[PDB]
Amino acid sequence: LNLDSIIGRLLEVQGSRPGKNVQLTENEIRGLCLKSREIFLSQPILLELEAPLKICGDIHGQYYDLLRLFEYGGFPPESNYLFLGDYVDRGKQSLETICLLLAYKIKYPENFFLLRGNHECASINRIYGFYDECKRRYNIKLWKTFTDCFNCLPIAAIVDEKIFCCHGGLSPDLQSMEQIRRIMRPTDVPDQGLLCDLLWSDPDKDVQGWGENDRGVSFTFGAEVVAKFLHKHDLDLICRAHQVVEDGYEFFAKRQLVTLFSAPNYCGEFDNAGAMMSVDETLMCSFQILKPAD
Amino acid sequence: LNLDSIIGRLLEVQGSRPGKNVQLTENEIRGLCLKSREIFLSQPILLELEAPLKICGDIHGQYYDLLRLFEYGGFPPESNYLFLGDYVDRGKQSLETICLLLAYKIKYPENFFLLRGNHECASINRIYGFYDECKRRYNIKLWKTFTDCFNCLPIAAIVDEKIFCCHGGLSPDLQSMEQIRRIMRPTDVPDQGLLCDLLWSDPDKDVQGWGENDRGVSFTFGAEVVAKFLHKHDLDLICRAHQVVEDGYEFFAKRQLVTLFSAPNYCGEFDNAGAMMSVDETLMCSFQILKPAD
Amino acid sequence: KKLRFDI
Ligand SMILES: [Cl-]
Ligand SMILES: [Cl-]
Ligand SMILES: [Mn+2]
Ligand SMILES: [Mn+2]
Ligand SMILES: [Mn+2]
Ligand SMILES: [Mn+2]
Repeated sequence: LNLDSIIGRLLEVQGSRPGKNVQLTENEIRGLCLKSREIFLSQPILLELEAPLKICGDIHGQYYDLLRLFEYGGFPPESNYLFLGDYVDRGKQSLETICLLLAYKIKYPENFFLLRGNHECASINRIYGFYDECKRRYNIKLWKTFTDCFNCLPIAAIVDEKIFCCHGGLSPDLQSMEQIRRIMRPTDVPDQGLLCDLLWSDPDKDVQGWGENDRGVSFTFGAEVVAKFLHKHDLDLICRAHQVVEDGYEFFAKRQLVTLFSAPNYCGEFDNAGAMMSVDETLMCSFQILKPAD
Repeated sequence: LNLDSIIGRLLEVQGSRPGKNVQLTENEIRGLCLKSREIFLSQPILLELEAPLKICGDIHGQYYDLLRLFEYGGFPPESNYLFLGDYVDRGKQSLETICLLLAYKIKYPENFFLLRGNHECASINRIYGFYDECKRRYNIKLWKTFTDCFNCLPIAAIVDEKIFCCHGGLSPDLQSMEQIRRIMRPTDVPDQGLLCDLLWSDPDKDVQGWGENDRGVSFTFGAEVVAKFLHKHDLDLICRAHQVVEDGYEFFAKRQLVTLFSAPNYCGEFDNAGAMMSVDETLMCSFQILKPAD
Repeated sequence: KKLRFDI
């Protein structure tokens, strides 16, 4: 596997008109999938990282914004990274995006980490334009290979025993931090239960306790649930993505939780900015912002 | 449960401008769901019908075309009916459609039959506009109730021991006609396996044996598979829907299989006609056609 | 009394 060559051809289009494709060989991509899939398994399903590190939310195929995102916070291993899932779908270039990410996960397995968003699942991959991208540029079989790699992704990360991170949010079933570690991989993302909620759930100001989720899957939780949880596990922050926010970062439960969204103009239907959370060794968090375009 | 009243308010909009809603009470609809769900279970998962009867394919929420469909072949119990699934989603009025159908299933449990299309599943209901319809006109809970009713639908029907009917097609795993009867309800529609294939699979002229399905789920089968199957079970026809066809009916494997699609202008993106297969007691099949609109 | 098709 010629990792450096791959990364090279990928980074090459850096600032060269919006949406210039990078077409690796399907054999190179399988390499990325299988050799990273290895790494994901040998590593814990519930990661335990340490500052400093930059954190990112949904990228959703917007590859050139992922470039600006590194261009702004520093390409690896300059900066350590945690991504909160939702890498493919909706965007124009899911293939480049997920490849560059799976590549860095292999190059720097210890300074680069990837969690699993709800869109890292064949159930919605097929629908929201990732399976289509594969089918168009490569073939069905290859997409079937990604979903064998995604099925082995980490679900959550706990930075410095203080920040708890996952794509969606909390779950009525998440009481023991071990329930997460007991989750066996590889695995699909269910309709109900702990794993599902971890990737689907949402914060809601108006909700008290556990309410129905407008998504039609999982629940919504309120500011009480957040505090009662941060207190049961001695955590000071919850960092998650999953939801578009105007500024790129947005607070909930009075800064007891933050929402990160790294893709500016989620579909050209938002004019929202993208954010990324810088976390120095002292746990002093700052929000580098990738403005859209006016 | 005031069944007659319900049917009455439903049929009332018959020919009264395109897309005039009929808003039952959520309590009436639960009645339709629960009292039909009862019927579906007490009846076999693999039905055994007898001519005469009209057969229909996808309706996909196009309620006024479902009216014309009865207006043309006769409202029950004038004619016996078998529907091949895909009742909701995409169309404008899934609610009226599925209600009128669940109603007739209760009124004439023995002269009216409904199978399960791939869209009778919460996995895609949510996405392609049925869950949205419920959420808009009623509430999430109600949609959650439909998916408890769908989960108890019949999978296939064998008319007069000669015609074999299902929404999608055949499966590499369907060797014993008992494998279907062994299927326990209520049940979700899986990603792999027999049940899935029965609702997802497709015919393909260019395929020899079992090929990959462009849908990203299940397989495609060729004309050999059809013949070798009709011969292993002494059947003379396979009737299925699942796929749009220009004329409403379309032959495959040289009339050894037919595809029925009952929704004209599947999305206003086809200008295709809708078909329905009249089958008299002698097994003389004719195709009543519902032309679109020019 | 068996299977055939119209036009
Ligand atoms: Cl999403
Ligand atoms: Cl379909
Ligand atoms: Mn998401
Ligand atoms: Mn998202
Ligand atoms: Mn279908
Ligand atoms: Mn359909």
